[PDB]
Amino acid sequence: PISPIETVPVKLKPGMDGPKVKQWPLTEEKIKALVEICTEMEKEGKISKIGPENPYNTPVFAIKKKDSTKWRKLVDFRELNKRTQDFWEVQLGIPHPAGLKKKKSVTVLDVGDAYFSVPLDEDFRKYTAFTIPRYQYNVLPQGWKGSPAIFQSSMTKILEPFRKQNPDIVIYQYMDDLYVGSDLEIGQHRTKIEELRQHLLRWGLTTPDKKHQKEPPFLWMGYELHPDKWTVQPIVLPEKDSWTVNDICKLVGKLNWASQIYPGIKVRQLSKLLRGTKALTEVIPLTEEAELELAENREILKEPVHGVYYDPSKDLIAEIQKQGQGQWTYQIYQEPFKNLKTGKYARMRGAHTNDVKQLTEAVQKITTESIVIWGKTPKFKLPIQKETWETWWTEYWQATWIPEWEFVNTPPLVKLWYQLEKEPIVGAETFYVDGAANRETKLGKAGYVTNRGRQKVVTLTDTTNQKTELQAIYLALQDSGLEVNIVTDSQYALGIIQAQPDQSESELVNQIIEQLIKKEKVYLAWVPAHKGIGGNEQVDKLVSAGIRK
Amino acid sequence: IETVPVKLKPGMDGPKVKQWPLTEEKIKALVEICTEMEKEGKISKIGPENPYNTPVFAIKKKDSTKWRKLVDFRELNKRTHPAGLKKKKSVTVLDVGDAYFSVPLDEDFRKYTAFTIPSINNETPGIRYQYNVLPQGWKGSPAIFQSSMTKILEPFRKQNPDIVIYQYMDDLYVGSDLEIGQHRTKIEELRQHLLRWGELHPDKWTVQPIVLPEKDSWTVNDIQKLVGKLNWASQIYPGIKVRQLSKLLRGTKALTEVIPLTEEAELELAENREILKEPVHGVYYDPSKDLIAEIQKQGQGQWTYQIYQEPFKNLKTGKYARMRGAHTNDVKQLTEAVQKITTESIVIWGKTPKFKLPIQKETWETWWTEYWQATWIPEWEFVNTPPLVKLWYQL
DNA sequence: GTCCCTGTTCGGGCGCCG
DNA sequence: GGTCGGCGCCCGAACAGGGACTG
Ligand SMILES: C#C[C@]1(COP(=O)(O)OP(=O)(O)OP(=O)(O)O)O[C@@H](n2ccc3c(N)nc(Cl)nc32)C[C@@H]1O
Ligand SMILES: [Mg+2]
Ligand SMILES: [Mg+2]
Repeated sequence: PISPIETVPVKLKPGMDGPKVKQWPLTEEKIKALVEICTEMEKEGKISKIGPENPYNTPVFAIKKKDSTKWRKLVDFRELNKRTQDFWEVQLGIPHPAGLKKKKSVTVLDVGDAYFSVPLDEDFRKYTAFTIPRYQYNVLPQGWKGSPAIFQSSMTKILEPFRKQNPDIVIYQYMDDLYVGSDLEIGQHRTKIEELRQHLLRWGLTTPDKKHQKEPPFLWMGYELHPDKWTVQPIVLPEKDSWTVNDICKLVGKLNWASQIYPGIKVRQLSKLLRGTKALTEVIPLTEEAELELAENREILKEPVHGVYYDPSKDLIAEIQKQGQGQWTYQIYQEPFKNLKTGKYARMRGAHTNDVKQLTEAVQKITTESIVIWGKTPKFKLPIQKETWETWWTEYWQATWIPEWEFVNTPPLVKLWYQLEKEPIVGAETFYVDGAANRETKLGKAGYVTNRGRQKVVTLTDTTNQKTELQAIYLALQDSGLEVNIVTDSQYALGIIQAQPDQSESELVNQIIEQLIKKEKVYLAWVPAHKGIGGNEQVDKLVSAGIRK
Repeated sequence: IETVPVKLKPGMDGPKVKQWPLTEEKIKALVEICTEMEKEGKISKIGPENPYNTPVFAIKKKDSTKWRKLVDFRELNKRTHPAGLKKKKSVTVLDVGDAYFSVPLDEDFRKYTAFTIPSINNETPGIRYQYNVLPQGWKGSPAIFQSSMTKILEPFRKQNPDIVIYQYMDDLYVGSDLEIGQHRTKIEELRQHLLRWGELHPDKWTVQPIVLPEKDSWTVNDIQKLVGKLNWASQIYPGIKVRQLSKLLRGTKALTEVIPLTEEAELELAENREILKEPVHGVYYDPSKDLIAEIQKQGQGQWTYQIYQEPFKNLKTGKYARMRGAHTNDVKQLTEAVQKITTESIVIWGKTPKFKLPIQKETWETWWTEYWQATWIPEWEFVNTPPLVKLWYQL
């Protein structure tokens, strides 16, 4: 049938006109199925034959389906899409099985040739012209930008009466895929299911029994849903022996997708292998740490794993745990050792950072993702000492926060690796540091003077004012003892080092962190530059020599 | 009722802002409110052929099972004063958004008010609506409801000429020098007035000056911190001088060594203590420029602010002190802060300020709606500050 | 202003669903 | 092979913002 639902009005962009692309070289088997489709659709009113009053054309093709027996008739509207009006996408994200409540009776089903059951707008149907080796669409074509959004809007309009009159049957609606849950006995359930198939039919929408799943395990959205557990459909990893950029991409994609129920997956090293490339085809050597990361991920994926479903009665819990190099894995459950789902956070936000900032970022990620899936926020189990957190959000100048949580002794634990004094150290040598660098030559100097007579000035090449300032701080850390007071006039460096980082994209700052961890009391103070305040003044005359004025 | 044609500014298309994840209770309240607003013809479902979108959520007010829907209309508001009010003893803020719902909206413009309700775990594509009346939260809503509201409030004003009734967005500020009680009773008279057609204290708002430490001993370090703070403040107060204090440091002293304050130093410091008392000179409010607000976290539930427009030309500098408990929610404190500050900036100038928040943007957006309580939403942007300014406004 | 460094967004490739 | 939309991740390119600098 063709839905008697009103067609969504669709125009083109101002001053644009339809496609005039001509067919490409086409294998026959594809053309045989093309015509066998095209002619049955023409029978059904889904495509109408056009003549030469229509100057438009666009390439078509086909592909196998999940069945693999039937054929998907795709059109290649790159040009038409470029010229069609803009829409507001209504698919706002993907449903996740871990946000399914336990239902007494369930069905999954799929709609018969769905796009081709929903009427295109007449005034638009002309730009949908194609020639099979001449028709036009009176329904929704596959490959057109507006067909997703339009289908989904429409399907919602259709289902709206049913949901209104059946508010206690839950209908998860992705594209035409419908999962239907109820708390009824199986009998009355199938009654309500036939009632919904009747409704969909009334709007011209067939639910082929071929795709009408009645018994568990319901195959849905890439998972298998059993009545009290769910699991992801099996994952197979690429097992090459020479990997390329695209072999790598697909590997990381399979991994990320796995990470949602396989706890512990790690992709940072592999991902880092992707830095700097150009084309999909560049074969690249696995580094030993990427190699080993792959090894341990593979080891993970051999084991069995399943989520459960969401009980709103119980609390939501997220527990987080640390791997190296700013990698983090979390598990969200409601009842110990019964994962609702797992995950991983690795994003590196910042030139400089520390484990505490990363943990908070992880918490935010999980909070937003929990809101999406269950509409509420989890309670946390975090490997950070209530003290480490009190100290941190005490001293740190940015607003920062973590919802209800509790500690869990699960090494590695999170700690700040050092601390800056609040007041200057009695008996600690005082270093006035400074650097300066020339903008034309890229020559600079960095050094210090000390209240105890010492003074050092190091020359640098291909450097930057900020770099010199950090170089002088590093120098002073290198040559001082276990307690030192430092005075710099570079709020950039002060701003980095107060933040208490423990990893940096910069090597200079990593060496600096190593020094700061080694000491026992550091005090870092600021003074405005070029204002004659000793001994900022003396060191500034020292490094400004030969590279300034 | 006849409809006022409204258009966008030239060379601007409407808003295209994605809807951000709501919580189950926020969604359910939004859907309740929205089905009744459809039953009353204020909103109409729309499709994906309308490419405009503005976010929507909802707030819970204190101790009342009533929810309020908030549309985040600032992107659209972009695309479209009683100076004695700061001087009243008591000032009550009334919500009067419902009134806008009684006037139709220009049809040509309804497609720009478009919004999408989300659904939990994406059970369902976004459910889209557009506005048929005047929307709560839009710049043009009070613009159009102008004459209607001057009519409505004619008799109440003529009756109580010592009262001030300001309107901004969906809010009505009523200020009077009445006693608490007589004030509240007059407010109830005004509510009964409004229902025929169908608590702030500006006196107690204080500026927080920059202040210098008073000590008996002074160390090399304390003096460098003083000279740094004065050097900065001189950019606001040109009368600040730092000659003498500076010269005391001259040479490569250990931070902990104590220096004694020479007579000129002690006088320069006392004169600089004065100069920081005089108010700022040459700072006049420009209505054609945005107000900017910077907020610094000083710790201990202490939050300092400055409202300005040209750098160093602070229109006002304030502070906001909350519970210093061990259960302090920094985000909660910050939003409560920015709401108070927006109220001050509205009462003083009738404009909202753009904020420079000290917070990771994600951290902000995750929670900040959990604690909102006002019918408007001011612009904001996120900063990565050095604790230099932080150290300067300290106490 | 220019240069330097930090941050954000936006679009590219893969993955996953229909 | 070759189309579309959504979401995720990750990277790089192109921005905006602010501090230090030259004569
Ligand atoms: C609604 C819907 C459907 C459902 O899929 P299906 O795989 O069930 O196909 P169908 O049309 O329902 O036919 P049937 O189920 O009888 O085999 O998703 C859409 N779809 C799918 C793959 C695909 C692509 N590769 N490019 C484009 Cl642009 N659209 C695509 C259109 C189809 O209508
Ligand atoms: Mg189908
Ligand atoms: Mg310098």
